[PDB]
Amino acid sequence: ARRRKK
Amino acid sequence: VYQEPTDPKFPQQWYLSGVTQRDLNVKAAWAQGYTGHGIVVSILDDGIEKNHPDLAGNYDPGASFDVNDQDPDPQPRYTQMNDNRHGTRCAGEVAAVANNGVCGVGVAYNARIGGVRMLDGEVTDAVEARSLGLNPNHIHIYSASWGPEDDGKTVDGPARLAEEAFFRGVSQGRGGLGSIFVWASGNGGREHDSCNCDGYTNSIYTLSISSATQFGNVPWYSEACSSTLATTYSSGNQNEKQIVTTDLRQKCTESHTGTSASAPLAAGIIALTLEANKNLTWRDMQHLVVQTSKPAHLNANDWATNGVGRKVSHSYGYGLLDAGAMVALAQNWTTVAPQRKCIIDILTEPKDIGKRLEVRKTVTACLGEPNHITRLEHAQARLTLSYNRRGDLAIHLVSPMGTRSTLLAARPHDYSADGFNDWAFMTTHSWDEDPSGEWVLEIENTSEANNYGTLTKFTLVLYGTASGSLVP
Ligand SMILES: [Ca+2]
Ligand SMILES: [Ca+2]
Ligand SMILES: [Ca+2]
Ligand SMILES: [Cl-]
Ligand code: NA
Ligand code: NA
Ligand code: NA
Repeated sequence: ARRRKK
Repeated sequence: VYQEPTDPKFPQQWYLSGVTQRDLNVKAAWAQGYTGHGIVVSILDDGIEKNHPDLAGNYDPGASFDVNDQDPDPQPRYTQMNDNRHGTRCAGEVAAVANNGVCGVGVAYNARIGGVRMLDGEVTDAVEARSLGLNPNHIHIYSASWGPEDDGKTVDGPARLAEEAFFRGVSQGRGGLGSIFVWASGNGGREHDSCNCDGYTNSIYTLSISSATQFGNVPWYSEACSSTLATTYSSGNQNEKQIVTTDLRQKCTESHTGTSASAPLAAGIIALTLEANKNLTWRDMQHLVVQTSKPAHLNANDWATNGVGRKVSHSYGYGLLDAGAMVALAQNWTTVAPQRKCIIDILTEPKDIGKRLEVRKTVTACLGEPNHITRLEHAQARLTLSYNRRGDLAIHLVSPMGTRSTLLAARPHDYSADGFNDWAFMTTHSWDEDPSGEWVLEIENTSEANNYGTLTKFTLVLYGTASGSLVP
């Protein structure tokens, strides 16, 4: 669901 | 005589120095007098604990902002599982205070350090742009340990506002010398991901940094691609040591891991280099990295020698950063000439891919024109193509000097039928070669399935100069 990840 | 730090965990920072030679040679730069004084680094992440006992003395509010909540204070949001610890760990690798009886030390332990709180919320194109373009006449170096998903099926990069922030940064930032953007190359190794399918690492405006384990091996999480420039140490298996840094709630950690830890170490080494020569441009800095990085004793099966005699790998780029060599070469470095760009549209008609396609083209590299290039920096092959299962494709590009770059390896999980829409695959492996002559593009189906598609555009884009070369 997230556009960018750590 | 230089006195090394006395911090209690400094003996555990195996990657900074030692008798063994498995280190980044950072103490050699400290002994030449460079510790980061006067340089400003910002961590774009989930916040920074600005009152941490090993960060407070170097903290710089002019290098900080909270984009998620729209205020100037980047303090992280505290939770039971300590979710927002990532940025604090990254900051301590760069600039943890030295000789204060607390934890260890940063690579650039006298530099000024800040943070942009921007991952703790929805990360839009606007959010990225405001972070990359923060205070660009004050911040020198930006470090980013995040990006698009590493599931091995995504193709994604900066949208319009973010790409505009990159061009504004390298053109007008740092007084016109250009912002320095440092990027972690990714954690998608277990998914067989390729870091050329990530537009942030694949960009010519970022220094993309990979990882090596303590015993000199390719870590399980590492992604291979041609856009990677160089490497720093990080974690590996459970017999190998890890990274020591500042942790959330004013604690110290010895178990920072992954691609996330490699970019901050590189940002620190670049901070030392800038102190040794403040007049270096964004392109100068990448030249220095190419000339001084070290392949020795990094294990890989794909080491190759390029057209100017340098060893290069898709796992490691030009090899491990060398801090002592960087600051030495920086001091009398002569600024490179302005960047030229030569555009060559290759195809006269579309071509069916089938089982295998090979496109050969002899180029003059803008001979006779103001953008004539005899000394290459980055090269791009911008491809438009349709295909029924994208991850079965493998793509290679061969330069006139004989250097074979892997633009795309097989991605087993990539089932997309969307193809590539003018995607700018980038290679660093032909740096300083003469690009005049025959180039070869190879596209092949690596599976036994009867796949089909068509290549409709291939633009070769060359960047570089026509002067100032060095003997190979
Ligand atoms: Ca805040
Ligand atoms: Ca300390
Ligand atoms: Ca990736
Ligand atoms: Cl351009
Ligand atoms: Na400029
Ligand atoms: Na890059
Ligand atoms: Na040639």
